Amino acid sequence: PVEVTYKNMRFLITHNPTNATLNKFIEELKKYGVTTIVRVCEATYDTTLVEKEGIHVLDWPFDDGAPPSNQIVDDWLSLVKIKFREEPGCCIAVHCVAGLGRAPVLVALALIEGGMKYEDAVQFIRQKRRGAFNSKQLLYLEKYRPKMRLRF
Amino acid sequence: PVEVTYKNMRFLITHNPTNATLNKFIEELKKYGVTTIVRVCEATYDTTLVEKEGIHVLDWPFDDGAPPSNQIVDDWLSLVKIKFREEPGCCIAVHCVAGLGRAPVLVALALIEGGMKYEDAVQFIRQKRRGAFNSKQLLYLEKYRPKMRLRF
Repeated sequence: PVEVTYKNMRFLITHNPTNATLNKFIEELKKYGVTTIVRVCEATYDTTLVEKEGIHVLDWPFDDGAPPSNQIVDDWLSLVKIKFREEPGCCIAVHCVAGLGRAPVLVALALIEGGMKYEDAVQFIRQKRRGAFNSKQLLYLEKYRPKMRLRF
Repeated sequence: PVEVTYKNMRFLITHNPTNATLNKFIEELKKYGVTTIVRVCEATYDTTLVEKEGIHVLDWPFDDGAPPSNQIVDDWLSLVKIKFREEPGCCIAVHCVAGLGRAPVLVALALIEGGMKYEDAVQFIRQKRRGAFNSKQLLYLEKYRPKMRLRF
């Protein structure tokens, strides 16, 4: 459970909960004040229970070692533009399945789009994950050209 | 003759010289300390005379109301990355023909690539030109996604 924050954004990168640890997972997400959870991997748990706690779940999966399309980058980036202005001091959670995987990839994106050079972003995240990002993914982030349309 | 500077960059936006005002044009460019002149429009003057004063002339023309390709954006952007580090406090000149035209477009690019939002850049330039940029061009700058690979 790595937490990273920059400017007015604050993300939580967690592990896919088990069908049996789902009640605590909530209890925790609630603690960190997360109001949204984006699953960039396979979905393996009934969310009706999570949604009932006011924590909407988004499913924008994208193949590992494969850049998260363009539709996802847009929606995600836009989700960040709104959510944090919309609900001050809240947290957005992102998770995969085998553990982190590519979650970091979208948070890196928010950071870069947030005016951070890609390396700056990658380093800022490894500060908390250390094993985050693999060679294929680093390449992605390197060639990424930010829209730079997030005001602060 | 509009001069604009940001960080360690300093550009001069001039009018295409006449075959008869070429000697003074030089005398002036020399004053502003320009070491390069990029012609984004038609070429209408023998440069052998300019080159003899150590002022190399580049011809990267690009159609008006049409984005300056990608090869030009790259070379220009790269010319900026080098020249100013290469020769501290120097000036880069850019000109069209009927007057300004799209010169401003590349300087805007250097500014944005220099960490300025497009509007910030456009405003910063209008401060000195006021009539710079037309509707088609503004659109260009708006959709431009900077590489953000210029260190300062």
